[PDB]
Amino acid sequence: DKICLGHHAVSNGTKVDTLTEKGIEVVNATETVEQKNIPKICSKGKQTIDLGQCGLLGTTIGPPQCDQFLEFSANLIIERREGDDICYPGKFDNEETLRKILRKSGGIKKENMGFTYTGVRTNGETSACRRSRSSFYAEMKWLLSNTDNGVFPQMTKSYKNTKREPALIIWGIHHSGSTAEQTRLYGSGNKLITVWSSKYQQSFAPSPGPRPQINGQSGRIDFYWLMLDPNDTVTFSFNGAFIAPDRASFLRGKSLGIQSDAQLDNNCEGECYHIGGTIISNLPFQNINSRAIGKCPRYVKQKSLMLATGMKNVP
Amino acid sequence: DKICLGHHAVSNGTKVDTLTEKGIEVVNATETVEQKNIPKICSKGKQTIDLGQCGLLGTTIGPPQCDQFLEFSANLIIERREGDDICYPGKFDNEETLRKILRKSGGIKKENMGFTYTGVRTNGETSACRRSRSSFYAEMKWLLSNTDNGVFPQMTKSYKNTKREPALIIWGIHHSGSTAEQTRLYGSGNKLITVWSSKYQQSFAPSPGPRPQINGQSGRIDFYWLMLDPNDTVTFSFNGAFIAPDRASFLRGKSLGIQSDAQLDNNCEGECYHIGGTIISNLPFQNINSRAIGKCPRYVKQKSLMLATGMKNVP
Amino acid sequence: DKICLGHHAVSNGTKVDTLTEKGIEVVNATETVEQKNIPKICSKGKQTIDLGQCGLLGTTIGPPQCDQFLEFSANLIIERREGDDICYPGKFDNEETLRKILRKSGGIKKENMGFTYTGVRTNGETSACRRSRSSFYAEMKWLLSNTDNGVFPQMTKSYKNTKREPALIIWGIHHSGSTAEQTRLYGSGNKLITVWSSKYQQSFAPSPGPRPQINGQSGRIDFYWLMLDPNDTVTFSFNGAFIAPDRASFLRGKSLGIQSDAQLDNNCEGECYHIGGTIISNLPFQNINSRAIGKCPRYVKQKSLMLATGMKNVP
Amino acid sequence: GLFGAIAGFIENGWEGLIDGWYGYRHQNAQGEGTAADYKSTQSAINQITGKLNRLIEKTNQQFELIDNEFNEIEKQIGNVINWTRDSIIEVWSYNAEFLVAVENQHTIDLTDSEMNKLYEKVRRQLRENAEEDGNGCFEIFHQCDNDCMASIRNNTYDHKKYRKEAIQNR
Amino acid sequence: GLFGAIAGFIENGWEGLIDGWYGYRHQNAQGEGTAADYKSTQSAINQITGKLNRLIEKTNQQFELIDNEFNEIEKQIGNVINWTRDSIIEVWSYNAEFLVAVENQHTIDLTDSEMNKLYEKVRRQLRENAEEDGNGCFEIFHQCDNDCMASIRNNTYDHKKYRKEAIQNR
Amino acid sequence: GLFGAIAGFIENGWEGLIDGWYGYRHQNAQGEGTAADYKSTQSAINQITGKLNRLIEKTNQQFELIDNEFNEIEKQIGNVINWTRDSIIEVWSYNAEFLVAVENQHTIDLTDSEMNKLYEKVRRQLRENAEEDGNGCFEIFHQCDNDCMASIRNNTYDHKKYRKEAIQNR
Ligand SMILES: *[C@@H]1O[C@H](CO)[C@@H](O)[C@H](O)[C@H]1NC(C)=O
Ligand SMILES: *[C@@H]1O[C@H](CO)[C@@H](O)[C@H](O)[C@H]1NC(C)=O
Ligand SMILES: *[C@@H]1O[C@H](CO)[C@@H](O)[C@H](O)[C@H]1NC(C)=O
Ligand SMILES: *[C@@H]1O[C@H](CO)[C@@H](O)[C@H](O)[C@H]1NC(C)=O
Ligand SMILES: *[C@@H]1O[C@H](CO)[C@@H](O)[C@H](O)[C@H]1NC(C)=O
Ligand SMILES: *[C@@H]1O[C@H](CO)[C@@H](O)[C@H](O)[C@H]1NC(C)=O
Repeated sequence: DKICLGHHAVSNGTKVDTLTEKGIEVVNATETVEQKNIPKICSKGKQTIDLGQCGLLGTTIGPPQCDQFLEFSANLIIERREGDDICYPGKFDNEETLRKILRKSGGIKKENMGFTYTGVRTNGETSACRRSRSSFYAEMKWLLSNTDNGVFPQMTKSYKNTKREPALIIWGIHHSGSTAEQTRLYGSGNKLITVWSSKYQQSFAPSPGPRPQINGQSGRIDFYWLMLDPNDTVTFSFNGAFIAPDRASFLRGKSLGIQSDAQLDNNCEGECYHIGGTIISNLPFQNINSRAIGKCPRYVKQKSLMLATGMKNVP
Repeated sequence: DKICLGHHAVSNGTKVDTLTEKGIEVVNATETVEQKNIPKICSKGKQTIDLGQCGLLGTTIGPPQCDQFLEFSANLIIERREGDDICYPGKFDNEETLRKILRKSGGIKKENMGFTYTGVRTNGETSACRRSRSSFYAEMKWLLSNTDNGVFPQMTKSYKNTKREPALIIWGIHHSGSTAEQTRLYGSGNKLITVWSSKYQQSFAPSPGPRPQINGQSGRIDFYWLMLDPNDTVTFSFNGAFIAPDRASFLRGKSLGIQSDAQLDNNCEGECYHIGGTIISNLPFQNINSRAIGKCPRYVKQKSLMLATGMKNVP
Repeated sequence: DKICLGHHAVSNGTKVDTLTEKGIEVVNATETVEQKNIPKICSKGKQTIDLGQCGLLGTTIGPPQCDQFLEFSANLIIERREGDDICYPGKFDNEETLRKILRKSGGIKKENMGFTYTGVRTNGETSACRRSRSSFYAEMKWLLSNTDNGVFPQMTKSYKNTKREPALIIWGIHHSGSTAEQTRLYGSGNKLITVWSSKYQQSFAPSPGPRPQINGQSGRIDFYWLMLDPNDTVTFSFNGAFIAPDRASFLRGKSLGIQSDAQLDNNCEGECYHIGGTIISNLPFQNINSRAIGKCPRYVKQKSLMLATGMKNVP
Repeated sequence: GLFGAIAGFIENGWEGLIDGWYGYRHQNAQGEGTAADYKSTQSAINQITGKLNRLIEKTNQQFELIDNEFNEIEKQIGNVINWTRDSIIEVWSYNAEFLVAVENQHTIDLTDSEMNKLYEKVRRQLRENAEEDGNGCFEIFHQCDNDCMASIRNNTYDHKKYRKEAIQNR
Repeated sequence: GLFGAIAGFIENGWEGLIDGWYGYRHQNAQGEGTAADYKSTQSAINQITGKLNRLIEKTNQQFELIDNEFNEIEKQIGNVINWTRDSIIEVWSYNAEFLVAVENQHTIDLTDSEMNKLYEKVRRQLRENAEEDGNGCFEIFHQCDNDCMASIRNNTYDHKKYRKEAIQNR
Repeated sequence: GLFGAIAGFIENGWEGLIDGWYGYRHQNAQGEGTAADYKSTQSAINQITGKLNRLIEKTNQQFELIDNEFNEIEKQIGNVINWTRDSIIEVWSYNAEFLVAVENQHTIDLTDSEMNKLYEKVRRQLRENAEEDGNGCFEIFHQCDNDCMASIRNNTYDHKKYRKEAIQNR
């Protein structure tokens, strides 16, 4: 008698959008915008370091919190909110440039710079950096006059990077928390620290006087750093108020620095991290975190972008 | 006998472009690229400040031009071409960083820093900054030796931000236009100004000698500024050649800074500004000004992008 | 009897991609992603300067390598890998900002600054910068004490840019490679160089002591530079350790700076350059060099993007 | 158009038709009349208005000053600004040109579809009773007065009623 | 749809059909049956799966931190970062919305094509032997049992065989 | 294709046809000949050339060096450069892949339209006089020599002339 052509449907339909219309109903449709987070750092078979209380910059100078990482080696570096780079209060200079470097460093090998001193105390320390007893930074030496007010003598120390790779060199300048104290540690007279490679040359003078107390020090030790080319030579002349290095850092290889509040998990694997954890997803977009990093989907503002995987839906 | 199918047309047609062809004729078509400007700043029911001659940075230190705005309060800040931040010639340091801050500040409340001095003139002033009689910056104090050549005494002044919000602190350094004059105002001997918070620490020394005359001063007063965290403390030690603050600024809330040549109008409303005035338009693109700001359409190079709102046109 | 409709084909087909499918076969298809380089700098009827050994920054101060370019004039400036800006070892400050300026400068006219000196040697020179005999930078004067250890006298030199265009001013600071030598050339006592316009004001002090030998100098001469607004005036006071200018540079007009390893060719013309040479192509994309410059196609990661210029291909 | 109807098999459209977008033109016993179709016109307009709903608004994306009109920002950072601002303006300009070129292609192909869509559902109303001219006209074997015309347009037409005289008039 | 088949000349699709995407529904000597077409269903699914092959993966484009969550980077550079990061997020968000809007338009128009494609090749199988209903149904002049139905679907049907009784049943 | 003509209802295209893009293949009293259509070929080529007019040029968008090949720019600013340059290259690469994927989809669907467009206007020339084969062939009831073939292709053909013998040859 007759035959009839048509298509399928269910009245459990899904809404999508087009060039032409907002909210067309279709058979099947899928989310392209991953919004499901893993609140873990999915770290399986990636050498993963968790700095926790250790500041990333702290691995280079060695406050107590960092003694486990002075030579850390990792593909994946996890910086923590609690993590803090120093002990005697102070800042690093272009700290964030230096962080970006270390985050990609693969970790750091320490190498001796081979300074040694004469007619100065070398052993200067602080209850700020206690290990068991007033201590100081691992990698640094706190040079002081032999006696209170004794005159710290003009001095030079030089270090040639004879290695194939550039040497990370740090040094500090010591803002005694009173010009009184400056002179107790170093002797009176203006203090000067000049530093220079082939290419770099900077003066530093301490600015003694009282900052606020922090870990119980009104004084301050600001770190300065450069990246010594091979066969190049850093020279330190100084008068006092100088925090010497003891070791250079050399970068190990390649790694990735992430900032995260999420716990480790060596059970799961994953390619994409953010403050809140790991994004695992094959979807082309995500709305989880615009600041995520690793191998990620393009972040988009949209909560949802439904892509049609079936025809128009007609009950 | 018969029936016939077809579509409409007029020979007043409009040209559009496609993937396939340049200048197809169609029935109706619309401009998507707004090029009609409003040469006004459409300011209705937005708290709007017109700095006119007042420099935006000038609201923080208070040259005469700015006396009406020392505590300005606004959602919409209009910087003018004529507007000028100082009176005794000088620059602000990272002036533009500081502008970007203030442009979004919602205005500024001034709070007393509570310095007072002894054995220095405090009252130092200049025909450069006249109100009625040689005056100086509102918010600043020009500290001078008691007598010509008298020795300005070493001095410290400290201010703790005890407020919940960060304090904007400014200070100046005074390049006397001759080492002769430096010493007349401050006394001879090298002059030093060091400033420090927990985290900041900088030295400044004047570089006396003659600049070009500007508002009739060969000398120069460069301003430096920091943003004092709460419970943090700025300390100023100085020798002379120091322009003290008197008040800190606190940011009020949220606002928007615009640069404009266009007059105000509280009759119209509008969301998008540029040098030439306000863009009001629902069109997705604009070719008026790539540097416009507010809530705007995407700027595009194209003068015109005609979108088809009707079928192909056949006479 | 009958008639039959259909389309053409060949079984030498070309693969393309679509929204729907990866590797559909079609009749004709074209590459949109130019990957064919010209390993030449296609320079026809463009005033082209090849700095070769001359450093671009070197045109402003005039080491030997650069004597042919002290007043260079060009639409197209070719910086070479071998090219080196100095002779007595040192760096320029914000060297790259200064390069970006000069790369677009159209070349430079030199104008006399009209300094002349008394009670100083002016003639100070170096085997580092030899022309025929120990010489120095073309545009600079190496001011020295009249006698070894003689006291270089405090001094000021001032230059007003009376021209319609801003004057490029350079000066140097001389890191003698021993405080011994500093004092041999300039006399003992701390050396100071302050420089200032209406708007600029900076101090420089030498940091004597031994760098590594370079072109046979353990010492160092770092250049500093500013762009003097017209009717503005640079003032140099100095004590010694100062390398004066002799000439200002004025920018000529518009040009384009390119970095290239490719030889010149005034036979071909071309609009788009990179390290490896010239891209000539009407294709909308290229995969040759993401750092190419001139008038170029959008660089894309893809090796190949085949666009269909014929129907689906069916044998 | 891809549907080859507008400026294709239809010679062209009728400058008279001020009533709607697609219409009917008849020749019968009575003479002539030309009249607009609401459904095909309304479907095209629903979908043209639907594209302007998508575009005519703006996303909340607001920007603040990162350079200064009156007083030029430092040169190093400023080049990066300029270059980033130039790369973004280059990209939005491609994005707008191509959105509008794609919207213009699909706008035309869509109206061309609604031309063809009306023609086909009229062709189906007359299953046996008429045969296609080829200039977008239906030649009816049976005579069709203004009441018979109003029924194809009013879409009440009964093929069963006229199939008798039309089919046998092969 | 542009092909005006799905929610167009076909009144609508059949909630029963759990077997495939497009199908056949018959009424004959024997009564009724409704059965799924593998070819039209498979062509649509090949091409929907083909779009998800394009999108469901990611390009190798990995990013590192240029600002700091815990401890705010300098303000000058930081504004440029924020503004560049904002201009990129504004652009990927347009790019995704429009990709998906274009993919949704072509996904629908593609299924609408495969509806029409089945209808037309069935219409051609019955060259003279049946004439179009207009609700997407073919009225056959000749009677067509389940063996005759299975031959149109099984696509073995011989028009030559039934043209005899059907054509003369004008 | 969306029009289901190329590699669809047309089994396939003819490797012989070196004369144009779409053509005619006839079988009659006289034997055989295969000949190219200029109009369908020219419409496809007009529109393929029209896409290459759009793309094959470049916008005036010229760039200068913001980093240095020989001598690495400062690290803080340099990261921002790299990241901004990477985000732009990621975006132009999506934009090109998707432009070309969209241009390839519409290029194919456009040629598929011009295949279908020729077939339909030939079908209309023969209003009653022939009935569709279904492999993209028209079976003519009346015999049609090379002069009758040249008239369908030459598009001078008179349906009125052969309707007499063809229609009655139902
Ligand atoms: C460094 O110097 C050594 C000898 O001192 C030389 O042979 C070598 O090639 C140089 N290495 C690098 C990495 O420049
Ligand atoms: C600042 O200090 C007060 C007491 O001096 C303390 O209670 C408060 O929580 C601190 N406020 C901020 C904003 O850190
Ligand atoms: C500079 O000064 C002259 C007179 O000294 C003046 O007439 C001129 O307009 C000024 N030029 C510029 C370029 O500002
Ligand atoms: C950038 O272009 C502007 C106009 O938008 C021009 O006035 C300025 O000189 C350029 N700025 C820099 C810093 O290159
Ligand atoms: C940029 O936005 C961030 C959040 O991504 C905000 O916390 C910060 O204050 C802004 N940074 C700058 C430097 O403007
Ligand atoms: C950026 O990538 C370049 C190559 O384009 C590489 O040589 C360089 O190390 C990177 N630069 C910075 C400053 O991270």
